[PDB]
Order: sequence, then structure tokens, then C-alpha cells
Amino acid sequence: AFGHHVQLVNREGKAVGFIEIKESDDEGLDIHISANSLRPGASLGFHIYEKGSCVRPDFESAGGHFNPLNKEHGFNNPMGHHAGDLPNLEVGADGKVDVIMNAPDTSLKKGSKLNILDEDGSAFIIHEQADDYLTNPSGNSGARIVCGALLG
Amino acid sequence: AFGHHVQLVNREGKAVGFIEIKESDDEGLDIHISANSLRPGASLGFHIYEKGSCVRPDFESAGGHFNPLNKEHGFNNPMGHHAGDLPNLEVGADGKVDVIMNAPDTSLKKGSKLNILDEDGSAFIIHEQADDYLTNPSGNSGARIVCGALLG
Amino acid sequence: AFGHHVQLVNREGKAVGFIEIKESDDEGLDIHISANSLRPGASLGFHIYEKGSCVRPDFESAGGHFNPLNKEHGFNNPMGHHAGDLPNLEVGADGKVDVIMNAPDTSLKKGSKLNILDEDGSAFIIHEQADDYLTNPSGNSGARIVCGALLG
Amino acid sequence: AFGHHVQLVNREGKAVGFIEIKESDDEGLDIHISANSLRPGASLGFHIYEKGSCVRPDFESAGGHFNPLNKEHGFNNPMGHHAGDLPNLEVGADGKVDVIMNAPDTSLKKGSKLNILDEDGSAFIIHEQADDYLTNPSGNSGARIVCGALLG
Ligand SMILES: [Cu+2]
Ligand SMILES: [Cu+2]
Ligand SMILES: [Cu+2]
Ligand SMILES: [Cu+2]
Ligand SMILES: [Zn+2]
Ligand SMILES: [Zn+2]
Ligand SMILES: [Zn+2]
Ligand SMILES: [Zn+2]
Ligand SMILES: [Zn+2]
Ligand SMILES: [Zn+2]
Ligand SMILES: [Zn+2]
Ligand SMILES: [Zn+2]
Ligand SMILES: [Zn+2]
Ligand SMILES: [Zn+2]
Repeated sequence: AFGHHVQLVNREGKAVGFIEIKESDDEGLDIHISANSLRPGASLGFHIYEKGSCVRPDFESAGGHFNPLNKEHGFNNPMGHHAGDLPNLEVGADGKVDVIMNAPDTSLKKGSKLNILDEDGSAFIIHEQADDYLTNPSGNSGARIVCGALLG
Repeated sequence: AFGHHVQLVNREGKAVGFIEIKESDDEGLDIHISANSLRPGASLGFHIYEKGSCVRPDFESAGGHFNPLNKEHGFNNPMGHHAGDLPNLEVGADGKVDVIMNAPDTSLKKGSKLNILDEDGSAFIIHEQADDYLTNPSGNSGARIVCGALLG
Repeated sequence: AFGHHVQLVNREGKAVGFIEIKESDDEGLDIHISANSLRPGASLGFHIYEKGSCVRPDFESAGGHFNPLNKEHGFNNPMGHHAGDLPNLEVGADGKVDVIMNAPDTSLKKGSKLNILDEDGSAFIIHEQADDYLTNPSGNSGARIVCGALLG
Repeated sequence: AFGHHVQLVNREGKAVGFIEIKESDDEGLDIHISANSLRPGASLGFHIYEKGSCVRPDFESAGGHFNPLNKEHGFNNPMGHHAGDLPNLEVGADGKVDVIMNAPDTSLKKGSKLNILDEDGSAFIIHEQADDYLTNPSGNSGARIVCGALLG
């Protein structure tokens, strides 16, 4: 079943949705994301970050696209991509995204290099603009505008 | 000799000093930093960022402490220190600073993994408060307040 | 309406955009500046000069930051500032700028001492680096690199 | 007694003579100027500038015909004349000039609004061309080709 429930908040502190995760067969992780209050009909950057910490308004604090394999950013970079690089969100007329994405190169298993429930935890962040799938170190996705932490 | 001159600007895009660089002997790089308009008497964090970009007001734009070898932040971190972690700057009653720091784990020579003059460039950033040499991603140094871009 | 169209050239005489001006409510002058071929990512200084003449290559040729009340240079100078001093321009990764700056101490009205549309005209200039908002004659902005003449 | 000795250099850094100054009787200042390496037979622009600073090649850097009384440039302009406006140099077959000029509207006195030995200092500059005694801001004299600074 889906578990590991994570509340999403915006820069102003508003609850705007949740994520749940499932230990996918197979393999990697299925991510149920169900959010509101987004730019209606935008393409938006979406990634797993390396530190479970969402301090507003900016969320720099903390990190880092999740990158246990030390690669460059981008599905279409020949030197890419990071393990927490996911495909863009496609927001409805509503301002909602309600989908399930696969994250092949992640895990919940302690010990494993692909673990996102490590000591640090990890963060899911929505960006202001699209990931261009190519530029270092975050696809030119702009400001981090929603955040949720999974605690480690 | 020192060269590769970088201008420093604050969050208002005012000129606040400069930086020059020497291919050290020995080793890494020597970084001459001569800055004004700063908090009088402050210790302020100081690091090389992974992209040669300085967009006001808050400089997230862009990146990233420069991290070729994928470690954590901090001189006092066992898992640590990013190749762009430099020691804290000490500001006089003056508002000013004028030192030469050594950055041993950097290079200017094209194609070295430690190369800070890559296609991307690098940025020198001064923070609003002192680094603790330990916490991820930036040592709780706070806001980015001065940025100078090394381009190409 | 914005009117009084001015073409901008570089040190080579190449066209690099334009300028338009609105009698601002309120008040003073609104200044629409749209430019290209500039150093990507740079803060560049930007000032209204006192004569409407742009002779290649260095634009000396004339003058003069526009200084009808005979002050010193600098937003940050207690003995400032010239009527022609404006805030620095920020250039995109693009090499471009496209902004409206407000110039509160200028006028288009014949006879007003703050008149930029006088019998010898005024020039709009971009410099090679950022104004410190302090030093005389021009805030250590470096060479004049782009000029357009407003000829009243 | 002449004193306050200043070394004259050209745009290329060659020593090309000197100026000395006497607290005139009366009034203002007598200026002994003795220069070489100049265009033989030319009538040339010669002025006291408001900042003691001679940066080569161009001497823009710094300022300003010296102007404590907020006047326009030119003996023959009726809105006329800068305190540092002087008569044109008349170069001999030599390429040499060796004269004493009177500057009636200046002074060495530290309490004086006419003081040229102020905090800032003044520059004496020779122009590439003749001053037309009429036009703003420097009488159509062209490039600044020789500069000597009096420090403040
Ligand atoms: Cu991202
Ligand atoms: Cu930092
Ligand atoms: Cu200027
Ligand atoms: Cu002159
Ligand atoms: Zn990434
Ligand atoms: Zn982690
Ligand atoms: Zn670091
Ligand atoms: Zn120094
Ligand atoms: Zn880089
Ligand atoms: Zn100015
Ligand atoms: Zn525009
Ligand atoms: Zn004018
Ligand atoms: Zn004059
Ligand atoms: Zn002075």
C-alpha cells in the first residue's frame, strides 16, 4: 500500500496537498502526488532533494537534487541524470495535479545507496517553471514554490 | 600573477569590491578579496558556488556550493567539505575586508575535476552570518548578500 | 504615451536597441530601455549625460553626467547626486536588458532647469561595469560602451 | 614664491614638463607652465579640472572643468564661465610652451569656495585642440592629452 504521507506547503505556509509513496514493483518508487493552488495549465519542475528540510519562503534550506551516483542534472544531458530527477508536473485548469509518477532509481531500504529515507531524509519540491531536462544543476526550473519533507 | 578579475555586487546591484585569482604555488588557488559595504565587525561565511550566475535580489540564481567530489558541507564534518568551502571573513569597524584566502581543492586549468573556470563558470558569494563549518547545505550561514560571477 | 525614441549603438556603431521616454505621473521621467549585445549577467552603470552626441569609439565626445544643480556623483554620497544618475542595469544570461527606470529629477519642459530636451540634447550611456554609487566623476563605472543621443 | 610643483605627463606616461603656482598679487593665482612634446604652432585648450586625478590614456578619470559658482563654460558665452577656464596655450616651433597665466577666480586658501588645493585636489589639463570660448561643457577642445594632478 501507499504510505509515508507528506504534507505539501507553499512559500506563504498554506497546506496545498500531499505525497504518498509505494515500494514499487517494479522497481523503484511510485509517488502519488495530489496538489492544488498551482499555476493552472503550467509545466512545472518536480524533484526529490537530498535533505528533509522545508524552511520558508525559499526552501534552499535544505539542499541539493538527490544524487547518490554523483551525476549532472537532466534526462537529456549526456552526463545526467540525478536519482531524484522526476518528469515535469502538468497542472489542470483548476490549479491541481493528481497523478502517480515512477522514480526508478530510489528506494526506502536502509543501507542501499538509493535510499531516500536515510538519516537526513529527503524533500519533494515543486518549481515555479519547467525543468528543461538539460541544464545544471536543476534544469533552469526557477524558484522552489512548494515543499514537503520525508523525515529520516 | 593574480588575474581573472571579478566584480562584487550587493542585493541592490551596487558595486562592492572585487576578487582576483592566482594559480597557487602550492597548491590550489589563492583568492584575493577586497570588499566594502558589509556589517561592521561581522564574521561572514564565504564560498565558491557552482554556477557563474548572480541574479538579484537573493542570488539562488545560481547554484549550489561547488562540489565536484559530492561530499557534505563543513571543515568539521567527517563526511565533509565541499571544494568551495572557504573560511569565514572578518569585517572591520570599517565595513571592509581585504585578505588572501587559499582554496586548496580548486584549479583554473581546463578539464581538471577541480576546475572553477568551467563552461558554467562559478560565483563567489558572501553570506549574512558566519558558517559553523558543519550543517548542510551551507552551514546555517543565512542569506546570500554579495555575489561575484566568474564566467568565460 | 512613451515617445522621443532614441536608438542606442555600441563602440562599433552597431544598433543595440532603443530608448523611450514618458512624462511621468508622478513624477519626473519614466525611462524604457531595451538593449542587447551586453556582457551576460553583468551589472552595468547607466547615466544621462549632458550633451546629445555619441562619437565613436569612446563617446567622450560629449560629456558630462547631467548635473544642472552642480552636485557630486552618487546615490550613497552625502554630497550627491547628479540629476542624470540612474540605478545599475542587470543583464540576463541572454546579453539583454528590458526595463523601465524612473528618473525623478528630469523634465522635458523647455525652460525647466531639469530639462533633458535642451538645445544641445542629452545622451543615454551604459558603462562597462557597475557604479559604486559614490566616487567622482562616474562611480568608477569604467569605459562608456553604448550611447544614444536625444537631440532637443 | 612659486611652489606647489606638479609633474605634467601625456596619455602615454612620458614626463612633458611642469607647473608651479604663486598666490598672485593680485588676485587669484599665477600659474607658471613649462611644457614640451606638444603640437608645434597649435592654439590649445588649457583648464583647471575639479578632481586631482590623472588616469591614462584618457584623463576622464577625473572630472569636470572646476566650477564652484555653477556657471556655463566660456569667456564669451554670456552665461559664462568656469573658475578653471583659462586662455589657450600657444605652442612654439619647439613643440614647447613656457609662460605664466593668471587665474583670477581661484585660490589656495583652505576656507575658500575658490580653493583648488581642496580635499579632492585639481588637475591641469592640456586639450588636443583649441577652446572656442563658447560651447558647453569644455569649449569644443577635444581629447585631454596632458594631465598633472595637485593633491588635496
Ligand atoms: Cu529542483
Ligand atoms: Cu554559502
Ligand atoms: Cu556615467
Ligand atoms: Cu578641458
Ligand atoms: Zn536534478
Ligand atoms: Zn538524505
Ligand atoms: Zn559548502
Ligand atoms: Zn588587498
Ligand atoms: Zn561551474
Ligand atoms: Zn553621476
Ligand atoms: Zn520593454
Ligand atoms: Zn544638454
Ligand atoms: Zn570650462
Ligand atoms: Zn577639488
